[PDB]
Parts: sequence; C-alpha cells; structure tokens
Amino acid sequence: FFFDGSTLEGYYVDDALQGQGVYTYEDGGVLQGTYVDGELNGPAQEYDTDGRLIFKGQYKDNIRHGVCWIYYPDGGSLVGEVNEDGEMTGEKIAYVYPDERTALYGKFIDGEMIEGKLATLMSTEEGRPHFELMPGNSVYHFDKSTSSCISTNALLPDPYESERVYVAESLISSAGEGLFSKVAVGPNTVMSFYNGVRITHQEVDSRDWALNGNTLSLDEETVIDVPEPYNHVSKYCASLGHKANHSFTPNCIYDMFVHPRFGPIKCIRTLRAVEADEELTVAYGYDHSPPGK
Ligand SMILES: [Mg+2]
Repeated sequence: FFFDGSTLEGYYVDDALQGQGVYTYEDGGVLQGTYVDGELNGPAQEYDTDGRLIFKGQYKDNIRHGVCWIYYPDGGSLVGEVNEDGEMTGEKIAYVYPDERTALYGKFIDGEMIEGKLATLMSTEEGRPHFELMPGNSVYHFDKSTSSCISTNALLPDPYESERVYVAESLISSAGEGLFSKVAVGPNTVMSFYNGVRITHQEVDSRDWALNGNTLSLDEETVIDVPEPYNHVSKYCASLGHKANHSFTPNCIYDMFVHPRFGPIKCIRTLRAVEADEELTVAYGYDHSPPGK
C-alpha cells in the first residue's frame, strides 16, 4: 500500500484510537485496521514486508471475525468464515487457485486442508465468495511429501494443473516426454506444480548424478525430487512439473508455490503468452545442466 491503498484518518476520543490505524507485527507484517475505542473493530488489511496485500477481512474485539481472505504470493488464496478465535477453521473454508476460479472447498483446521472438494468460485459480490461444488467425488487433503513418500494419492491429479497441461512426446527435442499447454494463456500464469520427495542437498550432491534427472532445489535446506518409480507417469501424476523440459530459451520459469495439498513446492509459471499445445520449457541451470561435456 504505497500508491493505491487508501491512506486513512483516525481521531482520538479520550486517548483511544478511533478509525484507521497502522500496526507492525513481529514478523514485519503491517496491519492497516479499523479501531473502535483503541481496539480492532471493523475492516482491516494486512501487508507483507513490502506493499503486497496478504490479508483482507475484519476484526471484532481485536480478533479476526467473519469472512476473511488470506493471499499467497503465488496468486492463490484461502477464504472463509473464521473461528471465534480468528483461525481459518471451519466447514466452509476454501483454498482458491491463482485463476481465482478453481477452488477446494471444505473442512480446514487452522488453514490446513482436511477435506477440500473441487468447486468453482461463482461470485463474491465483493465481501463473501460463493462456491458451487463441481460434479464428482474429487476431494483433496493436505498431504505433504516425505523423503520416501511422494503422495498418498499418486494417481490423483491436481485439478487446476489438469485443465492446463498434459504430457506427450516432445517434438522440438530428444528428451522423450514433454509438458504441453492445453490452453492459450498470457505471461505470469501458473501452469503446473513441481511436487516430489523431499531430500537434502548433501544427499543430491554426494550421490550418482544419474539419479538427479528430476531434482529441483526448493530452498537452502531441501531438494524436491521425482525418483524412479514416480518418474513414470503410470506411477505418479498428481503433479507434472518435472516433465517440463529444459532449454536455453525457456517460455516458463520455476517459482515458489504454497499448495493446499502438496505444501511448499515450486510451480511452473509462464514467462510470456503461451499457445495451446505449445511445449513448456524451463531454463537450464544449477540443478539441471545443459547437455555436453
Ligand atoms: Mg528433464
């Protein structure tokens, strides 16, 4: 909120704040809230360590109250009537994907997805979202990978990804399979997720490189990998990000993603507009060298 976000006024009654106020959190979050008698009461917006919106909702007696929005840097969000304690815990909470349409609506506990059914965000009317369950039995839950288990439901595809990309034989290369866009999309579009087993950089750096075909560093402490049963689509297709080939002229980029089912992972995001049936590629780099030598 440096250039948009309405800057506001407040007034004091007996040394107590009324109206708009700003408070900084321990982690650095900046809350712009509404105050009634020096306590949070009314609409509030929170911003991260920069000017980006990470929360929109309202407080009652210093506690978050009704329908609140939580925004992730990747474009996803979590929305629902909050607990009496201000926590995203209820039966009507939803994770909404970056298209602000596809959603997983259901039971959440403190922001964790316990039972999210596929749904579509049908309207907001600009306060509260309205969801409609999609036809079917598609349910999802927070299921973060370990060092050996990639997923409790390896053949259950991510529904957002499945409408956007598919795996087929690559034409502009000889790396075998490739990842292709199903639809035409503009730049900055999340297309696919890179989930996998969670291992250590020391593990990847010290083992035979032939085991590192599908390795991707997630942060300083961990590498995401799609090891050998799972490198086969018949054994794993919950996510398909590892199928995107590497190139010196990529049309996509790896990026951090907060996924309600997979947890902290990376995703594939377009660099430019991409056409239907166009192959998606990411740049060579530290965790995937160019051919040769
Ligand atoms: Mg590859």
